[PDB]
Amino acid sequence: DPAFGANS
Amino acid sequence: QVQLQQSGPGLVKPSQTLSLTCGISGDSVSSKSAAWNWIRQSPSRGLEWLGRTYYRSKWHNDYAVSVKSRITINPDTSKNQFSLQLNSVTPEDTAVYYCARGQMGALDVWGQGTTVTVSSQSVLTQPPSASGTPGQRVTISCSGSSSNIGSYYVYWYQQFPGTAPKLLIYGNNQRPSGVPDRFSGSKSGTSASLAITGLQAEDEADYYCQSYDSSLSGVIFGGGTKLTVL
Amino acid sequence: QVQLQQSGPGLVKPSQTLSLTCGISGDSVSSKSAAWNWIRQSPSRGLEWLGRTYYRSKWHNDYAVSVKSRITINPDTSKNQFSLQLNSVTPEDTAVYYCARGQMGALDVWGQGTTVTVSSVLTQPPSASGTPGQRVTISCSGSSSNIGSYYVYWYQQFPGTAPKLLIYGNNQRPSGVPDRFSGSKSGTSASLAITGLQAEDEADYYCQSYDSSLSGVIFGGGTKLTVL
Ligand code: NA
Repeated sequence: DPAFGANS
Repeated sequence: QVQLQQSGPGLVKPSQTLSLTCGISGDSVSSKSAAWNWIRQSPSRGLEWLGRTYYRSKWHNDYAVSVKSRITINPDTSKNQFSLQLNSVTPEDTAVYYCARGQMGALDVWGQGTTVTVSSQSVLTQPPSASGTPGQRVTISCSGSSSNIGSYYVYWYQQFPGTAPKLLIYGNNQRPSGVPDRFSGSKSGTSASLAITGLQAEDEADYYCQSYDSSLSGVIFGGGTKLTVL
Repeated sequence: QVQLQQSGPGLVKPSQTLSLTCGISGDSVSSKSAAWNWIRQSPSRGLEWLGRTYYRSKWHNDYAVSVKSRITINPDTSKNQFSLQLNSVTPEDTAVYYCARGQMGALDVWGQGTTVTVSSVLTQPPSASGTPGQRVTISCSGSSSNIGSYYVYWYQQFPGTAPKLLIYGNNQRPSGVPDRFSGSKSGTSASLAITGLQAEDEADYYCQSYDSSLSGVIFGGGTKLTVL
């Protein structure tokens, strides 16, 4: 989820 | 603490527009760490993510494939709220609608939900049902692909009937404070697992696996697993 | 006594043909009182009637509008089985496929179901809940084109299992179904009632009718019933 600085 | 208050009609005529409003308290709608989602749920469509809006130096909008051409999610910075607009509704759009906050890919805070009736790859793979006897360790699996689980975080939710899903596992294997350590998560390749040690009658609920798919450009949910304690 | 045996590939490449067979035993494919249907259950769309084939001194073929240009149900009297030929498959065709016998419009005998991977007007309340022993009701709103002028059927479905017939012909109850279940039809509205709810009734309940505008079998969105 690229919407955050939190993905992968 | 952060709470979300939902408002909207419980019935919309076909071909008409459904409008929902979600009020925020304890957080800003322009938060750099938050994203504001809409999710609906029905026996036919399952747990279906609808879309989201969020602020990263500008307002962004990510919509689901299924409702992209009919959906609009606008934030209101003054009233500190965000709305849902779905045009040309049909009986298929009959579901329970939730607004939820995403903070790290996890839907940690949910609204109580609004039942909306309309009258005159895409889904992660979970076992339809799981079961176990008290005291056992029970594990629920979820298989995906490189486009989703193989490349992104895995989240788990616990949902008791008539209530919004509760965050159980975030970031594959991390656990929010308050959640007992009986619940554990794991991820390897394109598969994930939710383990419940010391199974209790309390654990009888529906369990959902959640991730993100780059090919779908949106949040993807699993079919959900109904856990029965024998 | 009638058994339907399903078979066929689980994974189908796009732009190709899905071939699913339904072996019949205990009954004849040429039965004058039976119809042979195919229903799929999309993980994000739900129950979806594909079509049927039957014989009344002449073979008949009824198909859904959304698949009519690429669907075909082939009967075989020598083998006593009928097949599902779905051509030019897309990712939208990924679903659990069921074959079922139609009697008086009622889908009384279902197949196990085949999960196929490729890599609508009826209205019900999303969820329902009741406490053991309580009488609960599940309603379904239609219109003049379906419920208003045709019979109503009801089905119960557990996770991973084919739908089970509960009520046929608006308010007729088949043998094997306890007297706890009952139905009724009022104008363009139908209702399933569970008098004396038990814990074993936790399932998804679907209402079925027939639309003349779509000229095919129509299902409802389904209702999730919870026993507290
Ligand atoms: Na990263």
